[PDB]
Order: sequence, then structure tokens, then C-alpha cells
Amino acid sequence: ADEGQARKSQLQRRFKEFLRQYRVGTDRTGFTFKYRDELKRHYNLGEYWIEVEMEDLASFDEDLADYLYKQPAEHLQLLEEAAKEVADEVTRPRPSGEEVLQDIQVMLKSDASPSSIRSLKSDMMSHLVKIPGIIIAASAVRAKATRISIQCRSCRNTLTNIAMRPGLEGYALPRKCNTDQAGRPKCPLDPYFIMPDKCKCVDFQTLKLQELPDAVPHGEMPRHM
Amino acid sequence: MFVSDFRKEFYEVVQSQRVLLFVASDVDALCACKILQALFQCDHVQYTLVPVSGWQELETAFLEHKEQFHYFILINCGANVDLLDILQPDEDTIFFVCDTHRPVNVVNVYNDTQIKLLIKQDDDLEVPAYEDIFRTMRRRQRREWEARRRDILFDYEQYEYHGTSSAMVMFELAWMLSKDLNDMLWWAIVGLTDQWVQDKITQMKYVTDVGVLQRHVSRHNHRNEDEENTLSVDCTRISFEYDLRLVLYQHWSLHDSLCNTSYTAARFKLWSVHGQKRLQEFLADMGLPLKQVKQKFQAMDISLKENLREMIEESANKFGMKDMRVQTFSIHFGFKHKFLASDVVFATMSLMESPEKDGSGTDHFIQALDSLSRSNLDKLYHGLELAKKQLRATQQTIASCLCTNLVISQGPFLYCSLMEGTPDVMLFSRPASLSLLSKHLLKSFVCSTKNRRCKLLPLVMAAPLSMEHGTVTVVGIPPETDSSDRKNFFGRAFEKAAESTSSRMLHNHFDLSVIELKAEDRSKFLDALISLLS
Ligand SMILES: [Zn+2]
Repeated sequence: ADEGQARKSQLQRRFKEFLRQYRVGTDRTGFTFKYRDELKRHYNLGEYWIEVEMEDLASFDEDLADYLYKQPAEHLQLLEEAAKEVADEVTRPRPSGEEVLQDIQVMLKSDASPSSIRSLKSDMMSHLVKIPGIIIAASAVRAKATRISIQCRSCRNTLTNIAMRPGLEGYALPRKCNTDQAGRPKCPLDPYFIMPDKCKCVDFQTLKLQELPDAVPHGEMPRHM
Repeated sequence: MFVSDFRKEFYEVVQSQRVLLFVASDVDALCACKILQALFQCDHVQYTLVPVSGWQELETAFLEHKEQFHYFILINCGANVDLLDILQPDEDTIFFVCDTHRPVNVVNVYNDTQIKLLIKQDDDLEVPAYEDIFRTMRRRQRREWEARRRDILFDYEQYEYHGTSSAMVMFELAWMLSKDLNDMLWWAIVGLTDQWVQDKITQMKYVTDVGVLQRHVSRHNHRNEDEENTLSVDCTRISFEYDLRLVLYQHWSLHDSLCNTSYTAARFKLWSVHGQKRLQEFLADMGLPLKQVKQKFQAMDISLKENLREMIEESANKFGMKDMRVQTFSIHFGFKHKFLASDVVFATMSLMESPEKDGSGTDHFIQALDSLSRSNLDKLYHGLELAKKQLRATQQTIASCLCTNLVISQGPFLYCSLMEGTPDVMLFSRPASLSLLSKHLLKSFVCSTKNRRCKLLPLVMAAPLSMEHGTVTVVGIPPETDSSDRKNFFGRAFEKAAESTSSRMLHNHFDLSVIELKAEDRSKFLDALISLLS
């Protein structure tokens, strides 16, 4: 129901107020708006990313930090959308050729002590984890779709800007044609195809993280993640 | 003589003058210096500040500066010796003395012209009357009076102890002037907490002084604030806390706090191999996961923390630790800066007694003094890291002493000695850190041993000091009973032994119960101490 969207709106507002109001310093010396300033400078440099500290977020509002730890996938996109809002209201107006607002990648770092690869057990699935290791392999950079549009082969009925879930998860095309009547033919079994010219894609990479040599139990080979 | 009114007879006098501050190297002295600096900077009093780590460098600084200054202020030094004889001043200088050390020297008390004691008259003071101390059958009664004088004055000078915090005295001055800022109240709190952390006062007196400071905290918390009008996050908020006795536990893991706190380390006997299972039993009784307990406190799950203090108290009561809570204070400002008074005490103390060889002890004083101002929060956090290192080194040293059985009962008193070249001895070579080590080690020993006799003894500890001159630092500690009144006789016992043996004893530290001794004379010095305490 739309009460979930109400919850999303208020949580996005709280992330926006974190990025709008957080300061570092003291009244004896002076204050700087850390994340506003980083957003402004990175956007003007054409970087379109910031890195947020979990302890800063927890000091501002500990519930948001707890939500990010427990349910990072759900709340990180709200944080990124709030970052996009703050970037807009921090950089507006922009010169010609920069009118269209860009998406902001929000990265995370923390002062917390890390876990091992062998600490990752089924209780922690979908939770936010911090682990060390060595990069032993790295793939070529490739394209992952973030937005697609799909068109029906019979009636040319189109679904636009389908949100693609991040990560190695894919997307299921609809089994039957959407929103129009069961005419003749009703449906060929895959009615939809992905339109070639409308996809928005981002870079992605696959890497292998090896366990640290001093973390390995005696007699065992280092694990991979 | 005692200053009756600090505003009228001390501050309004030195307000018009150039002043020289001699400041001792301890956190209470630093806090009093910060408060007095703030008042002088408000009034444009052209002061000069000199750190002094001992009597000889106090004498050196006075010899350097006596020509140019007529008004001197001694912070946590001078009250327990004859300053006139020590410094040999000109006839028309003035020495204001704000010092916690007791008993006050009788010459300091009854000097009515030159020595002015910034000491509260309602402290634990019992001065002998003037006629008992100062001027055929007539000469026979003269000799009898002199014998009675020796008896009475020994009874007066026997037990050394500490009175009200100098930071609290200077805060009362600031309050009377009505220039008492919230950071000045915080510095007063930190001075009292320094006294409590170093066990210089009884728990009753600490609770009474906390009761005094609570009212000032309430006044400052209602100067511009109530339940419906509130200030910026920039402003400092001091809050009364019935917090936990664990050390630095909001800045590292609860596991490290339980391991490196003196009380819980002593009770669980974590120096021993078996004690870690006792601690694990305590944590399992609480129901805290070990991963959360070993995680940093700020990164611990928030569902574990919002009743942690009463959970700790409830489990501690059924484990026999009946007083895990303590009445203390905290300061908040900004979004993320939060400190207990104990945290600030340990950070500043570590910055003073740092093991770093670069610079000098006065440079480390300067680092500690800077760290008490909020313009040097980086210095405060660096001090917190140094405090974590210091606490860990303290526990390793206690474990070494108890495991090797260096603590041997020398009849009247337990005896311990650090050895040159062993780990962290250079960190503990400084007398303040050595005093803290000896107190923590005595608590650990009393919890360790099963003999009823050993639980009541005092302790004497020695450590190397010098090889260019071949000397050791020796400290004396009273017994660690809960009934103790925190008074000790070792300041006078040491000099009685030293004069009985004609030992090469040097007496530079401001506490009489800490001495420097030639490494050869320690044998006969200890023999005299056993003979003396009997
Ligand atoms: Zn269709």
C-alpha cells in the first residue's frame, strides 16, 4: 500500500536533512558543512559521488544508521536520491551543457572493526558487512542496465523506465501483455522485448577477494569471496 | 594565613598586577590553571605561566623570575612545605597558594604577611594552636613545653592527604565574580574527577563534591534552556550521569573496557589464565554476544545499549560487584563529540605522562594543557588513544608483577620493584604514572591473594629512574580497604628511615610519599622501614 511510500518519503527527507545539516568543527574555531561542500565540489569537478561516514550518520540520527546496517539495499537508494536532491539545490543554477541533473553514487565507510570472510554466515544475509582481504582477480569493466523499456511485439504496448535492481540480480519480463484486453492473439508467451535505443547503463566489475594470509585457520586454504 | 574571601583579598589584589603562575603537573592543577587563565584573559591581567614538575625546578623558576614579579600563584604546590625557607623570598613578595595537599605547614598557616592560602576553611583541617607551637623550674617547664610541641607537631604532620579540588576552588572564585562559563564548570568537574580517578579523596567526599557540582550544572543548564526552548547543537551541554565505572568504554570496545578497567580486571583476575572464563561467564549472564562486546562501542548494535548501564549493575550485583555505577558527568557538543569526565581525565593525564622521548616533560605539559580547550579536539582524541595504550601497558605490568610474584610481604608493608629493561618500565618511570600503577596493582593483589593478613597491608613500590646518576623512584601507598580514609604515613616514614640510615634520599616530587633514592641505599632504607613500622 501507499503507506510504504509515505515511509519512504519521510526516510528520504531525513537523509536529505542529514546531508543538508551535518557539520564538523567547534564554535571556538568554526564550522564546515562537510557533505554539502563535498557534493558541490565533486559535482563541479564532474565526479558525481560522495562517501558518507556511518559514524557521522549515526551521530546525526542513529535510527538511519541502524536502518542502513540492517537493510542497506532498501535505504541506500533513498540516501542516494536525497544526495541527488541536495546536489541539485547546492549547484543550481548550472551553466549551459550542465542543465540535466546527474545521479550521485553514495559510498560508505566506517570506523568499525571488520569481520572475516569466515565470519560471513547465513544469519547476516542482506546485511551490511565490513571485511578485509586481497584482490586476486578483476574482470573487464562491462555495462549493467539501470533503466530499460520493453515493448510488446503484437500491439507495441510499451513499459517505460523500468527500474533494474542493483547487483547481480536480473529482471523478469512480464509473462502476459500488460494493461490491455485479452484480444486475438491473447499473448505469445514472451510478448515483450527490450527496446535497443532506450537502455541506460552503468559500468560494473567483478572481483575476487581472497582471505588475508594471517586470517586463515591452520591447515586450510584461503577462502574466496 | 587563610584567605577568607577569594574575590576581595586575592583576585581584586592580583587583578591590578603582573602575576606569575607556577603550575604543578597534574590534571586538577591544569584545570585550575585553565579557569584562572580564563579569568585573567577576561580582565587583561598580564600573567606569565610556568610549568613546574618538582620542588627543585620550582626553586629554579623562582630564582629566574623573582626580580620581575611581586605576586606569585602556586597551583597544586607549596602548601605542605615552608615556602619561606624553600624559596628564600624578598620581604615584600606575595605567594598565593591554591593547593590540595594536606596538612598545611604551620609556618604557612601562621605567616600573616607573605603566604596567603587559597584554601577553604571548612576542609578537613585541624591546625594546632599557635601557643602550642611557637614562642631552674622555668627552663624545666620550657623544655617540657618543647617536648609537648614535638609530640603535637608529629601528630599533626604524620598523615598526608588531599582536600578540596583546586579547580573547584577557582570555579567558586569564578562564580563569585560571575564570570563562570560552562567550560569553566567542565574544568572544575574534570579536576574533581582527577581526584577521584587517582583516589586522592574518599568516596564520601567525592559524592559530596558531586552534589555541590550538580547544582552548578543545573544552573548552567537553565541559563538559556528548558523543556521547550533549546539551544543549537554547537553549544556545550553538561549532564549529570549515574554512569558505569568502566574506563573509556564509549571510545573502544566494551571488551577492552572490562579488560583494562582496574576494578573489573582485579575482580575477574584477568592477569590469570582462568579469569577470562569468569569474564565470559559474566558476559553470558548479561546476554551480550561476544562479537558485539568486542566491537567498538559506537559500532555496537543500538538495541543492546539503551539499558546497558542497569543491565551491568544487575549482573554485577549477583556477581558481587555491588558498586559498578558511579555519580559522574558528561559533556556534549556538536553532533558527535561526547566525553565522560573520566575520559577527559585519562586523556589529559596520558598527554602529561606520555612515554614519548621527543621534546620534554614541559612540552607534554603543554600538549595536555592545550587538549583541555575545544579548539584542540584533535589533541584530546590523540590523548584518548595514548590513554588506551597506557591502560593496556598498566594491565601487562600488573600481570607481570603478580605472575612473577614480585610483590612480597615485607612484614609491615608489601614490597614490589620494577626492573630495568623490562617492558614499559620507561612508561612507568614517571612518578604520577608509577603511583597509579602501584594503586591498581595493590587492588589487583588484594583481589588475588587468599590470605586475610595480606588484604590489609600497605604497599611500597620501586622503579628505576636514573643510570647517569643511578637512582630509583619509590612510592608508598596506603591499604586498599573500603573502610580506608585515604591518608598515608609514608611521606614521614620515608624521611625517618632516610635520616636513620643517612641515605641519599632526594625529595623533589610535591607528594611526600614519593621520593628519589640512590640504588645502593634501598637495602638499608628498606631495613629501616621494617624497623620503623614494626
Ligand atoms: Zn501486447
